[PDB]
Amino acid sequence: HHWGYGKHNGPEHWHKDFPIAKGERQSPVDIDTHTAKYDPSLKPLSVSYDQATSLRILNNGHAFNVEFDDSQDKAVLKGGPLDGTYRLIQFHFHWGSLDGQGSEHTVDKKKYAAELHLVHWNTKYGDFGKAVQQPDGLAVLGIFLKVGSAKPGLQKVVDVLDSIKTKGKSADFTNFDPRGLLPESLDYWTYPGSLTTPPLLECVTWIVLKEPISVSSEQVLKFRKLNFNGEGEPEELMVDNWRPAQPLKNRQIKASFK
Ligand SMILES: [Zn+2]
Repeated sequence: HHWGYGKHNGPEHWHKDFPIAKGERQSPVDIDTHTAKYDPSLKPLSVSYDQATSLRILNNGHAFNVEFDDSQDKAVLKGGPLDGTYRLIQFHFHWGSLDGQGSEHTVDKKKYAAELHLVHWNTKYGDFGKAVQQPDGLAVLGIFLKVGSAKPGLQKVVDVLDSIKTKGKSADFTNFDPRGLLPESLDYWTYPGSLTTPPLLECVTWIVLKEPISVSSEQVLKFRKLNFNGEGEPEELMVDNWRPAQPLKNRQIKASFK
């Protein structure tokens, strides 16, 4: 027994093992575009992924992560509302069983087909494990996916999914360029929050891009063929691995654009 997205162990049950689930800065949240405050003091985002070194792709039972070498400042995120350098460690997605759901954050209550999270940790803390224990330890870049035209830069990920169908399976995944997953504009919303999966630590500075990227129905369909279960166990399709919106509470969402 453990946490998951089922009916008996889903998000509504998490608070029993992880009390922080009912915390003051939980994520995701609904972004109300008319309540969001334009902050002219926000600097443009600085994404430097030219030297990125991807290593592996893993199905961890609740999603699939594409891991990167974070032993040096290769792929970093700076600027925006951040102070210091944040290193890319991995990226993963959240998706639904239908195109009408899948994203964790919503915009004016609108749900997207999926949501991409590029996770980075503040280098002043030494390692990822120490970073999560700090209020400014992580910076997560969130990108919405809508169904439409295919995204060429996403196909390499899609094609390797059959090799990591079940929990615990991993595959060599080198030379992948995450720049192919970025939208044209880097306009964003930002607010203080947390990880959206246990341990739900409140150590994240969220940076959600306004512009979604388009992926084809065939691409997102291949995500839905993954399994929550491990090999040799009853097959449970990996779908609807998203946490619903949490109360905003004493927080303000800021926008880098008007
Ligand atoms: Zn995530």
